[PDB]
Amino acid sequence: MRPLTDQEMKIVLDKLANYMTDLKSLIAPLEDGDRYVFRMQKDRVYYVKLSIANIATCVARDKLLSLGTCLGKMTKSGKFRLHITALPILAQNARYKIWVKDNGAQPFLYGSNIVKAHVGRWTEDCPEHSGCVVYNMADIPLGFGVTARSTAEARRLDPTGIVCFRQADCGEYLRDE
Amino acid sequence: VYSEKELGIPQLNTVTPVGVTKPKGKKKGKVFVDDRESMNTILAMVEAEKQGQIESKIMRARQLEEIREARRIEAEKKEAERKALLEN
Amino acid sequence: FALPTIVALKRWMKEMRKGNKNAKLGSSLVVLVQKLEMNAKFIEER
Amino acid sequence: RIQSEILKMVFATYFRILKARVPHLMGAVLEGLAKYAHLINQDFFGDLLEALKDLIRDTDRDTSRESLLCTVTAFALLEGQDAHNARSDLHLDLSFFITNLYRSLLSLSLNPDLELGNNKINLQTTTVLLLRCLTSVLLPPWNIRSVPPIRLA
RNA sequence: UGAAGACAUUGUCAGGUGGGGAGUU
Repeated sequence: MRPLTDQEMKIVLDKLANYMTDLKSLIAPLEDGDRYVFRMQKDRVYYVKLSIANIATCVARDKLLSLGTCLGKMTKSGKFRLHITALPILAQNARYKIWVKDNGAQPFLYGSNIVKAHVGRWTEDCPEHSGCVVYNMADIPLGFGVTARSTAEARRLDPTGIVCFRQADCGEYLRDE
Repeated sequence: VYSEKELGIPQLNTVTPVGVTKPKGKKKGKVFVDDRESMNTILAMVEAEKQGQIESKIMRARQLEEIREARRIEAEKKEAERKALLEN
Repeated sequence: FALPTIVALKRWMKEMRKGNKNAKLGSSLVVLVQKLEMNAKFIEER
Repeated sequence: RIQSEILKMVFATYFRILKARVPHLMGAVLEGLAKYAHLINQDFFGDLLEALKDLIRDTDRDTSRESLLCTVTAFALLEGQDAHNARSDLHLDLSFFITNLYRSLLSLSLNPDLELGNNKINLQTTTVLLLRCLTSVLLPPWNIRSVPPIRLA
């Protein structure tokens, strides 16, 4: 386990800036004085407390499996991909928000992209390819993805048209059981 | 269309300097950005790049002064760390 | 109820650490905010 | 053309008062500033929202009234219809004024000069300035149903 | 000489980890 370098943290924070607003809130000292840091273990980024990460040093490298909340993995080509295990962090400070109905939440959890007839609420003034976080009508976070068109463009859409490409949904927890 | 990383292209000295070039196929020594001040200065450029064009001249200046102040505070911490390393 | 008052004197300990030279008066308020924090803490479990 | 020349002389007097920090005059300046900012150029709207930020930081260095005056003026700028439709284009974020209003509520309860005996900014007492600030934050005329509940709580 | 105070800090052993630093193949 090692912390990120200059190149790795630029890539990680670039992916987080696509989906969130208050990125300085994440790197901010709390009441006790400790901070939240980033750790890398086996090509995987963990968003964990510094006090937790300091007392996890005594675990051997091969013998350590997880730490706090896993954001995602860095691939072989160097890109950083976000996972659904980062969704509570994304939902806390989501920039653009889309709400789906009960007839659209179940297709999303199976792995489908959001269709126009599934949407129950939009966020005004959303650009074309922006990072949105998907909720249901009960304000339960379901996943995140990228919008297909702008909000003004998607209001005129035929209701079988795609309004948000799916990237992660919380049915991935059923995959690893 | 192919990537410059795969081709063995030498680095060229421009107005942007080349700096000290690490040899190919050897240890590119990792420098860590665990420090919060070093985390803030990287965060300032990420937020500035995503925001883009601002019509206001004053708000465009404040977007740059935030990056400048982040660089100054990080440099003061690194100089104090260098002084502590020189003492040790 | 108490919370606006302790945070008021916490600023006051900051200015005297930076006014008068009343170390005896300064020490008496230190015990006073140590009291108010403790009874605030000790009531949160009930 | 005449409106351009009058707006230059009117706004120059406004900004020279804000620089000189005349207390009784700058209450009236913010009323004129909130009334007439939508006539002036689009680029200067974000400058006014940033000059108000610099004033609030200067009082943070009586002083409760100046900060609440500039806070209600910023909310009165985005109150207007044309400025509200330009939140996305003109990057006008009121997050500074919301957060500075939140951090000053404990200190405002302690200070005892909160009640001293048809405009919007130039009100006399600090309490009704606080009331009009919270009315803007918690009960906005636009998007009153799309308010973050965590900010409400 | 004023202030804090038997709590920190510090020191010695025995350990854990060490993708960072220095040496050998």
